[PDB]
Order: sequence, then C-alpha cells, then structure tokens
Amino acid sequence: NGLVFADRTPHPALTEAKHQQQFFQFRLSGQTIEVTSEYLFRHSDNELLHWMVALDGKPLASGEVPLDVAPQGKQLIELPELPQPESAGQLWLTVRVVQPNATAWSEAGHISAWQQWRLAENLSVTLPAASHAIPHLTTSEMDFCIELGNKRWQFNRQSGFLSQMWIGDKKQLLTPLRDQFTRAPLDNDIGVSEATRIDPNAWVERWKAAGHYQAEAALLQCTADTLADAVLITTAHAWQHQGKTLFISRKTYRIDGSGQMAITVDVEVASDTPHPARIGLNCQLAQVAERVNWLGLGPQENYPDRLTAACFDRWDLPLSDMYTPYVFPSENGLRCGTRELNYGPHQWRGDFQFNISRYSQQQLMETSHRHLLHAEEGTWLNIDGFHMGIGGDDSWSPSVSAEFQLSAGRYHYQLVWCQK
Amino acid sequence: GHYQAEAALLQCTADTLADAVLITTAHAWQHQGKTLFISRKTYRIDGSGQMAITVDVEVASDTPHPARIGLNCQLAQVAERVNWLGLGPQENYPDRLTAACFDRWDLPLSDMYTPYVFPSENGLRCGTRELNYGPHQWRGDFQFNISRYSQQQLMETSHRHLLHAEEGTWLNIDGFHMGIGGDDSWSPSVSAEFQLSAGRYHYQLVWCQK
Ligand code: NA
Repeated sequence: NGLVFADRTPHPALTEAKHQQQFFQFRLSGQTIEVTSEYLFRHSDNELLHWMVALDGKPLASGEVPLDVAPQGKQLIELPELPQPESAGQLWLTVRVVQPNATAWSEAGHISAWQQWRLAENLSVTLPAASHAIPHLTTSEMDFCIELGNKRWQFNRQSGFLSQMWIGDKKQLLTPLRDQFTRAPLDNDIGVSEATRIDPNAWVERWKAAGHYQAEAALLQCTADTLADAVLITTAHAWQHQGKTLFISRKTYRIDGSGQMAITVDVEVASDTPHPARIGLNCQLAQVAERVNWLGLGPQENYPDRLTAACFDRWDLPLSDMYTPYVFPSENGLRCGTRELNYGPHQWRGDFQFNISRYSQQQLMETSHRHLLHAEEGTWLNIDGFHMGIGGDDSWSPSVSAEFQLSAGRYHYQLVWCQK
Repeated sequence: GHYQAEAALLQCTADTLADAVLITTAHAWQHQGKTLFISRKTYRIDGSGQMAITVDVEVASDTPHPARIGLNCQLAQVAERVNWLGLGPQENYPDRLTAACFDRWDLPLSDMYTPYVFPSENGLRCGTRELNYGPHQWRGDFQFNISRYSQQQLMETSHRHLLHAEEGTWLNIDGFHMGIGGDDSWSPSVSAEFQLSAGRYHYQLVWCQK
C-alpha cells in the first residue's frame, strides 16, 4: 500500500503528494505573482523563485527573484513586460521555489514547490501553404488502399479497421488499429473481489458482467470517397454483448496531400451500461525505438484525478520509463493533456491521453506478478480521448468521484497521424 | 469586442461524393487584430434531403468565456405551434433545469417567450433531441429559443411594451450555453462548472423537412 517500493524507489503517487503538501501558495493577476507562506515559524531564508515563460515547449524568457516572506505573509512579484510572441500557440508560465543551500535533510538546489498558468494564446488563423500532391484511392472487394507517393494505407472492408500501413516496403502494424473501452484492472477497480468470493459492486465485476471484456465488434458502415485534395473513409461499428448494444463508434479518416491522416471519432455509450474505463484506440506497432517524446503533462505517470503535480512542457524519456513496474501488474504509465507525441517514425497530434510499452493490456491483466512478464513483439500503443479516474479514497469499494466517471453518453475526439 | 466582432472567411470548398454533396467552411472572429473565435464546419446533404451539420469551435483561452456557442437565423415562416422532445415545458437553463422534465412538449409560439419587464435573453429550453416548427425539423443534442424578437432588439429596448414583432421568427440553436447565476445580481455569480471554458467545443445537427 506504499508510496514507495520496498527498496525505497518512489511510486508515481509520491510526486502528487509532494505538490499538494507544498508550503508556498500562488495567485496570478495580470503581471503580478502573489506568494503566500504557510510556514508558522520560519522566514523563507533558503528560498528563491525561478520563473519561465515558454511557447509550446520553447522558452522565451526566464528569471530569478529572491523570496522574503514572513510566516503567514505575502510578497508581490511584478514580471517585466514580456517580449511579444511571433507565431501561434499557447504561452505557459511556470514558477518553482528553489533551496540554494544544502540542509541536514536536502541537497543544494532542491525544488520544494511549483505552479503553472496559461498566459496569452494566439490561435492559428493562417492557412498552411496548400500543397499539390493528390492521394490515390484503390478499391477491391476485401480492402481500400490509399496511396500517396510511396506511403500506403490499408483499410479492411470485412472488419472495418485500418489493418496495415506501409512506408515503402516497411510495414508499421502487427495488430490493426481498433477501438478500446477497457483497461487492465487496477487494485481500486478490483477491491476485495476474488474467483472464490465475487464482489458484484466492484468496477471490475460490473465491467465483466456487462460483457465489456468480451465485446465483439460488428460493422455497420464502411465507405470510401474521393475529394479535391484527399480521400475520406467513413465507418461505423457496434459493440454488442449477447444482443445488447454497449457502444457505437463513428469515424472519418481524411488523408490529404501532405500525407496526414485526420481521424475524427464520435462515440455513443448506452446510458444503462456501467460507465466505461476509457474511450480510445489501440494498436500493436512493429517498430521498437529507444526514446519517447511528447508535448503534454509530465514527466511522470499521470491520470485525470491525479495530474496536478505534472507540468505541461516538452518531455523526452527512454521507453522503459513510460512503464510503471507495480508488483501486481495493472493498467499503468498514462500521461494526460497531450498535444503531440513522437515515437520512432510516428507523430500524433490532438488533445488526448496515452500510454506506451512492450506489454499489452491482455498480458497485464492475466499476470499476477511483475517478474513473470515478457516483452511482446513490437510496441503496444494506447491513445484515449477520455479516460476514467483511478480513485483511491479506499481500495475496498468504488472510490472514483462522479466528475471523473465517463458518464456523458456522447463523446468526441480527433487525431492527426503523420510521419516525423 | 465580442459584440463588435466580424467574421472573416478562411476557407469555403465543395466536393461531390457518391451519394452526397459536402461543404467545408472555416471562419475567424477578430477585434483589433486579436483572434477570439475560430469556427470549422462541414455540411453534408445526402440523397434523402437531410442536411448534417458538424461544428467544431476553438475559443481563445485569454478571452472572457463566451455567453453561448451556437447558430442563429431569421426564418421566413410564422407558425402557430412549437413542438419539441426535451426538457420542459417552461423556460430552463443549464444551472436552472432540474424542475423541467424530459418529454414531448407542444406550445403556442407566444409561450416560447418570457415577458420580463426589462428585456433580455429568454425562453431557452435545454437537453433537446428534436425540434419542430412548421415544415422544419432539427435533430441532435442542443438548446434553443424561438421568438419574434432578435437578440439585438432585446438588448436595445428597455421596457417590454416598446417591443415590436419582427417579420418571421428568430431561431437560436446552441450546442452550449452559459449558466445564468443569481446568488446575487451585483457581481459575477455564474459558478465555474457552468462557464464555457473547455477551449474546444463540438456539436452536430441534422436539418430536414417534415
Ligand atoms: Na434589454
């Protein structure tokens, strides 16, 4: 039940505790930062404030101001009028309180508090320079093949999914790109439930009994169209369990001249089915790469009801760090509010949540101990428009708060998949 | 500048499909060089006369959250009755809708107008899946008001008795609408969870004849 492993390696939840338990509070108003001390006895005499402004990851300004705050007191810090941003994007402000001198309990340079705000945002209005290339639609009884130069997209007409992609003669997928509404159950999803003594109120059991894990996709529609400068693929699927429709998924794929695939997804969720664990897509990628790069919340694991500690910046970690090694394996390694993701030859743009690793949701839920896991061929990807909270007020009864349950009935998300 | 903002056209293309015609548009609302709103739409007209409209709006994070995200027009038709499947039968808003019930409702046009002595936005009905007026039918998941008075007349006139009915019927169909508040009437009182602050909004509508 610990915040740390038995060998004292931190769980991701330790960072969330550090941030919420901070001793300095911050408000922003125009160009003024207000800092409040929550110390009862000491002055801030080993503290200074580092601030920085970045446009979509790229720094534009930074600076330092010594902190001089009495117990329970306030200090007003006025930012210099900041250089105007050139292009489009959202400006972000980050502050951190740094301890310059070593103590009996910390190293010099130790970070004790932090906070972020959105500043000015300029929206992209200018039409991206209209390219000339034009994608080529090839139709057979079993498939739709889209070709742009030497890039190839294959849609299966029987199953209704993007079943393979090609750059030249190099294939990208080991498993087709499909919808996903399930996660490998966390301890909070399971609670005190067991094979010998089932607890029907637990999230895992409501999910099992409704047939979420056994749901079979059934194609409703699958059409292909040529436009002026692109090809459009329209699909619709029903997920059913023994006659009862659980979810309907409606998608458009738009592949244009610049070689980008715009995916638009619209999902309906039956009001009387237990709210699903996630609403997204998954596939098994052929490529295994070293690093993972993203513009979003990080660097550590973060979930919708546990993402306050994470900051919005540009992050770059090795693949093995995007997986959290819980002793009892479960869904893990998510990062939220991501605008861009980069892995090997692939780039994904939008506003989504993701995890990425060598283990599939199926392997994670079938294995009881972490040492028993084996890396699978390629890399398993999950990209969710929406993901249920993880809870934790206790681990023996539903604890996910109402504002974190996927309960809206109708959902929308869009992604762009291209090459970097 | 929300009231003074002018729609600038970014894109407007047409494509013929196997069974339909698809119109794509994009607009940007600006004031003194700042982009407030961007609206991206597709209209799809299929073989059965139905028009499917898809809208995606971006709102600038540093502009004050908008009062509504929707569409308007002035219809030529003046009909006796309004018929809808949604919350009703009385006026209801996102932070004042619990009393309303979901069902099929049917009222004379004049009932779709609340005669507040000082005139303002009035008459909204929320959580609607279907609206009927004359030979028109709208389907989706939206909020609406319908009346003989433009938002503009309503905002320029000070006493209800000084209002005059306009030719035809003004229709407002919103994907989203800001709460009304009222914990008091002398400071901002709309609670955070009823402000339109998500930055990106999506809604869809089918328009047909019946
Ligand atoms: Na008025």
